[PDB]
Amino acid sequence: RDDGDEDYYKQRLRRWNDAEFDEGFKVPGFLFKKLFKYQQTGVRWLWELHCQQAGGILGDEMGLGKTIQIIAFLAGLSYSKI
Amino acid sequence: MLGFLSARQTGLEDPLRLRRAESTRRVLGLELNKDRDVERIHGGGINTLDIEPVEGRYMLSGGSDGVIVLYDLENSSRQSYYTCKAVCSIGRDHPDVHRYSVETVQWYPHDTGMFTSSSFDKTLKVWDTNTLQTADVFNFEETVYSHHMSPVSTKHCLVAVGTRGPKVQLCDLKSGSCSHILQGHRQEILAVSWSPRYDYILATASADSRVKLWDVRRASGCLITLDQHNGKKESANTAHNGKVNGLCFTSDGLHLLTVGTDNRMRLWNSSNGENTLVNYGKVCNNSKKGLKFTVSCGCSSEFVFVPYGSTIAVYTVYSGEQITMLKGHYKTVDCCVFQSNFQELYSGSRDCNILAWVPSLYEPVPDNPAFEDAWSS
Repeated sequence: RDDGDEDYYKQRLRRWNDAEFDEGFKVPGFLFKKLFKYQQTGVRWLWELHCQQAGGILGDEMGLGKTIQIIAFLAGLSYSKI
Repeated sequence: MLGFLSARQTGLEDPLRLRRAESTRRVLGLELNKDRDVERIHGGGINTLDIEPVEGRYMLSGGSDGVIVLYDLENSSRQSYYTCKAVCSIGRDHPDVHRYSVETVQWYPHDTGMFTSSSFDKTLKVWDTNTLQTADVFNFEETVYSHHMSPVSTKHCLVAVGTRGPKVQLCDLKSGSCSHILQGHRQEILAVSWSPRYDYILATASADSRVKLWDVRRASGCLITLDQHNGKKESANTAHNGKVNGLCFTSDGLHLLTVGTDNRMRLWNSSNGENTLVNYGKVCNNSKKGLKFTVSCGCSSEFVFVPYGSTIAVYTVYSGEQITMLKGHYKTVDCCVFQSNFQELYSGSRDCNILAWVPSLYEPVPDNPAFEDAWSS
């Protein structure tokens, strides 16, 4: 189930309970080791789109893994607290 | 004068002090062609001028008849009062000539082997200086009023062109591009000018009385729409009160200068966009086309030379005081350029002659037969 239920979300939380770039941006190291080389490029490319404040199309044909590169950039952005 | 020299060799004053002081003294002493003359090949009025970024030796010019003439601005002769000859001219006989009036021309920064001219024939042409032929031709739907190239950016070769259409066009010399386009304006864009401090920052002035600070990398609209009265902040925030037809960044890029047809001139902070409330008095401006002006560099206090009817006005950039009026022309002047090294001024007007404004107060010592009163006794 999704975290729409506050009680459920808290329950999940309880259950639950570093490369740097030019402009200054760090990723969780315990996650960066879990991807492959090309996924690292996409994360850097995505943050390169963050500096210019422009969008992008990630056209990696299926099977390469689209969610992870979005999540890794998303998780890294939350970790760095830019 | 002598005190400045003595204070330099002694070391009391840093060597820049004499240079800035003597530079600003030359600007104040500006006067007509005491030792110069510009060769006349423009049949019509001259619309634009540009001095090469490096070595400041050759100057382009664009007439109302479409011919573009490249000039030479140093005395290769021993005698004085030399004539500024033209090394080359792209005239009617040229197969790739601007058919109609050429509005603004510009040397490519970082080298003198290429220059771009944009005309009212809806085209921006890339030229080869050595062979005097074109390399890239950029056609446009509407007429072209101005175009600027970034003088400091080294990561790109974008040329920004403002057309009669309500939307900015960004052409890249690298590749063709010609498709990147900035939206947010409503009427004819009369002036575009990049920021000498920030590579990707662009200022666009259009007939909707709005000047917008853009970032080319930015994919979401404009950054600052400059307003006059600094209210709390678009379809509002008018930059001026009429038609903004001028744009000139200061030497360091920290402030912006704009001229409109409201007979008013304003100085604007480059970062936040608040106007600095320098009043400048009344600056006559009835031009319906792009009005080109320049600002002095490397002096004690920066100056701005703006066309003023048939004269050129000199103001202190920050103090906003009227220094002097250079009454030399007979028709309205539309472009003025500043020779940074020698503190000289070149003025293009509609009487088909480029006038040179050179510093005075240096005269030959005799051992004037024409300088006498002939009153009867």
